[PDB]
Amino acid sequence: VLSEGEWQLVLHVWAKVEADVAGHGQDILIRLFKSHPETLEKFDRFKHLKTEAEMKASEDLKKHGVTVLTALGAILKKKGHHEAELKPLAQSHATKHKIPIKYLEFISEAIIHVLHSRHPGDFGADAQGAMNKALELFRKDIAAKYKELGYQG
Ligand code: HEM
Repeated sequence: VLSEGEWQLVLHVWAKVEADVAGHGQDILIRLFKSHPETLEKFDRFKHLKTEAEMKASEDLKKHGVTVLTALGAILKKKGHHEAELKPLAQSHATKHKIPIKYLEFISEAIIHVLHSRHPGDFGADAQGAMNKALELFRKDIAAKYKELGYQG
């Protein structure tokens, strides 16, 4: 678990993301899709995309990015008390979307990359560590629901 001081560093860095949710969301998805191409194949909605230029021009992609980051931001602000908001996402991703837990690890690495590139010399190592912990908490809990259903993969 995180300490109050660590949760503060997490929510403080999330304030930068909320200033431009659509922007940070577009950068995250593209970094994920370009770095791990297998993840894009999981989206029937976006699989027609082939180049970064095409991904950059898609308004629908940004629309879903905002949907995703909005849901994530709501979870982080619960400071660990996310049981209710994590259940439906675990059910939908494990059984309907067929998303491996490993992909959750990928998306977590994409967030740290975006924050550093977009905020040069403004994303501290202390904050990076706090964000790491919050994301690992989220993952551990997700995997617990996945295992229950019979997935966890
Ligand atoms: C921080 C990570 C994640 C969050 C908070 C998140 C959140 C969401 C939300 C809110 C939706 C909307 C309704 C639903 O639950 O089905 C959704 C849909 C979906 N998610 Fe995620 N997701 C995450 C990671 C992933 C990853 C890693 C993949 C794939 C590699 C993925 C694939 C999908 C797909 C395929 C859908 C439906 C897209 C569509 O056709 O509209 N998600 N996700």
